[PDB]
Amino acid sequence: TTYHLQRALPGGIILMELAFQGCYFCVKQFALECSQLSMLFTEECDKVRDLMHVHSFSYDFHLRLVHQHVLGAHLVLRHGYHLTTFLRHFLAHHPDGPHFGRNHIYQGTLAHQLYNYVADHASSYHMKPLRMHNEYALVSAWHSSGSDFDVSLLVCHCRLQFFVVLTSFPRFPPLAAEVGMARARLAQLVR
Amino acid sequence: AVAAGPCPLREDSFTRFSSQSNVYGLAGGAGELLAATLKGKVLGFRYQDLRQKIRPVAKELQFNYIPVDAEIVSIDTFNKSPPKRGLVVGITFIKDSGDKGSPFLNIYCDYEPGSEYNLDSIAQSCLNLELQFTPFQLCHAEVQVGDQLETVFLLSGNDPAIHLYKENEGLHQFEEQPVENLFPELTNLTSSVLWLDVHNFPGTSRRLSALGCQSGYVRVAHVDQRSREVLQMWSVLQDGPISRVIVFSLSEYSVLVASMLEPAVVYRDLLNRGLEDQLLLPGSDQFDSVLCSLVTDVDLDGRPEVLVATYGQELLCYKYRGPESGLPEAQHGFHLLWQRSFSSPLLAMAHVDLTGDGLQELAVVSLKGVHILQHSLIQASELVLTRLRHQVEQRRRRLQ
Amino acid sequence: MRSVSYVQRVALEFSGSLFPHAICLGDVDNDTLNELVVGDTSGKVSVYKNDDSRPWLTCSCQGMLTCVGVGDVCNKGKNLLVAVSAEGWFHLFDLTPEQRPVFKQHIPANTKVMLISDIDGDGCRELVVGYTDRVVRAFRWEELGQLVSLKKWMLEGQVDSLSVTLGPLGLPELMVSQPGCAYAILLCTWRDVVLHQTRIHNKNVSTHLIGNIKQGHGTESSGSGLFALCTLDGTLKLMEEMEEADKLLWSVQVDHQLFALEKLDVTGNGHEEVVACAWDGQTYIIDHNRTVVRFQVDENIRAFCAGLYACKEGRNSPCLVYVTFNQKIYVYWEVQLERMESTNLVKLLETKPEYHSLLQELGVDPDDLPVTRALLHQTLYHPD
Repeated sequence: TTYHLQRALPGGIILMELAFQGCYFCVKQFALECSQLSMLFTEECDKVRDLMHVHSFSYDFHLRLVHQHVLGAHLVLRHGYHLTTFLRHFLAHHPDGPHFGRNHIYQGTLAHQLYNYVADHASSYHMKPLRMHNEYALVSAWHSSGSDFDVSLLVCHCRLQFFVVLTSFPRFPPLAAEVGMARARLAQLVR
Repeated sequence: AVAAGPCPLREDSFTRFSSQSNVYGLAGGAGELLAATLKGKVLGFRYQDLRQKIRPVAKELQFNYIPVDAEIVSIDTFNKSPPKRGLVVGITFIKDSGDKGSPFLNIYCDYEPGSEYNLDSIAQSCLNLELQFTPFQLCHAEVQVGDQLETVFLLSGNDPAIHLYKENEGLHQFEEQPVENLFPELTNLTSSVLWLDVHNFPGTSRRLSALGCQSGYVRVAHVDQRSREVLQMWSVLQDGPISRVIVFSLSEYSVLVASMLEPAVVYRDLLNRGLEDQLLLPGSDQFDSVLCSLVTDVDLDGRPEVLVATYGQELLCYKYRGPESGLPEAQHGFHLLWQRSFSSPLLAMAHVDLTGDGLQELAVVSLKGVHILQHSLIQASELVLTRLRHQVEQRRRRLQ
Repeated sequence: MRSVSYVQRVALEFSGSLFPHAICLGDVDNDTLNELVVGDTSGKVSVYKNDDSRPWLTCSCQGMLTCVGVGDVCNKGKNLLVAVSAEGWFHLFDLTPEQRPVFKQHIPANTKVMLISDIDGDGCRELVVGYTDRVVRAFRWEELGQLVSLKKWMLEGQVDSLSVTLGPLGLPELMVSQPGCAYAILLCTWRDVVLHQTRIHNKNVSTHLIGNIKQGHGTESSGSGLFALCTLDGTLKLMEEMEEADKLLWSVQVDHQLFALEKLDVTGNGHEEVVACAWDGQTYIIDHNRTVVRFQVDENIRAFCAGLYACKEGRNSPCLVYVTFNQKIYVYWEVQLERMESTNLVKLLETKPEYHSLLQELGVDPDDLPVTRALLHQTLYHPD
């Protein structure tokens, strides 16, 4: 499903092609210059170049999809998908974090029979029984604000690992506010 | 059909043209060079010395009474006779009167003393003459009148005629005069003379005139000057327009004829054999149409060779095997010496010393511009030294 | 200065689109003769040999190609053809006696430029790849074979050209172009980025750079020290590294959009000349003395290259390669020049002392220019 787009300008046209290459999304920018006009066209081409932001876009897309499937009812992800492994892969691929995305992530760490018993009574602790051998991990989602975001907290026992994601097009103390109360809730409900 | 060696010519510079020229575009001047473009542009080429190098210079020249819509057809220039002094330029162009061409001829010559050679001053001193015919080629010739020499302009016309323009020392301007008075051999034409050559005889008072027309008719005339009579006259009829005719001595005189649909040829021993001894230059028609030609020593051997430039962008050079070499099997004749290629059709050439070293450069005007070609300095330097050391050794041996 | 008009050329057919870095010339079949390698976006790489108008042979990859190269990356002493696609693949081919690759491996994607050279000085060739987001990565081939990573550098300004240049003290150095007519030095420690600035109007001009320009005969692997930079607004600079600070040899300001930089020996005297080409086809050749030679190709240029090529009679000769928009590639293979400046004959004979002695014996004073002119005319055109 190849897609094309255009944008005309006094110096000429600028054409964009978006397509798929194996496991990759590919964007190509052409140019057609139909000296000062050429210099202006080059400057405009550079300006268009700096705003693809194809990296922050994928970051926000993935982080929004994870919060859209935190409920577990979204058809985006079907059965048999270990969300913990996918989250680990994503964190590994983007450890630095883009400077233009809207969403944020954070990870941390904080018996097995107790975990199974809690999973049996997950609705008592306002957790989720979602299961990925079908391993299950708890998760809690809530809307918050600060200066509007959706904060999701996913805990999987492996000693447990918890990921906090903050979901808000591309254009922290808000993250630290939820990070502070993340482990506090676990400590208070681990009784 | 195979070159007997490589070309000893290296290209020095190349000046680009906005628009093209024609076979009459190139002209002398001065060691300067004048090249005229069809759309009025006229350029002057020369070289400027700089301590230990030289730098080409290609400036533009502006001439007075040429309308911006005019189209230049032909150009020529010469120097005044030795008793006089000055440089004369002549340009024939065509105004576009609505839908009909209006031909015109302009003659530039500065009469103010001390400025007869200043090209810039000469550029605005022009006359203006109407034609009543479409001009073809402007050339000049030197004639003997009384005990003095004069130079006159010759112009071939759309009517099958040649018109002579001669200066009048009275009012200092050029006037048309009847042609039959001085050139009885240039009368009774029936086609448009594309090229005309007048070869004088040094030290005497005779000459050979040669001309070729569109129909292919070629006329040569051995003519006296004191009695103004035609000693002898020969003619022949080839096929296709005659793009060039030249008169030269192989060592006896001979004529080179360059047509367009046939190989170039040379008729040998005119004064003794007329037009029967015909030698054809081999393979000189496999490169489209021959547009220009030149006869000079491109070999530094003391004897002439023949250069042929084609529309197929080729620069063949032919050398004459003298019978003194004594190979009657492949008897005395012409064989291909070397051959060079270009990128655009070749239109004109000249053999003139531009750099100022005594070596002569070859200027080639093609469709895209002017190329200057020089002899390979390495070859030309190692060749001078051997001759000089031979000279000094011979002097020592013969002097003791 | 003087302009020239090269004539002899060969036209090759090529249907496809390509990046300005997907073309190279070198020996892929290991026969001491150069061949032409072009990588199309489609996923096919065409190799041209001799002067056929058709590709000598084609090798098909997967994905869209971004970089091509010929080199002894495997350190086996045999040259191989190595192609880097846009999505992070890495294909190898051996063509010394279609053409499926002999080795594949995934690497980081967004590749822009590529280089094969021994940078550290261990006698083994390393591979350097510069990416589209100011990230440079070094790799080495290790037999089990497989590429293994090395130090990785991060920069601010965009990366356009990689080079290896002999440093102040007999050691290779990795140099990268940085916008605004600047560059950076990467230290192969096994600050890691030493920026250098070279005046200047903008700070976003795309810059290109070439290094390791020869300076004599038989001193190719024996040294280096010169490098050159070109800016899109028409500025060329040739400068030498040395120890204290980089001495600038010369600078030239032209009015075209320079987008390529190569080196080529056209005069045949051992020294190499800087060759630059603009988008509209104007080409400049400058030696180490600011003597310029221009050459205009009346077309529009997609990609450019220069180097030794084997076109006729099985000989390697200097060649200029242009890619046109009319699905054609022009190879000019008669670009040799007898000299670079212009001199006539008198100044050339004046250098030699034999000519002075041999004329002093003749009793003619060589200071009378017309007399010597007459003598030379007599010697050249009337030798008897």
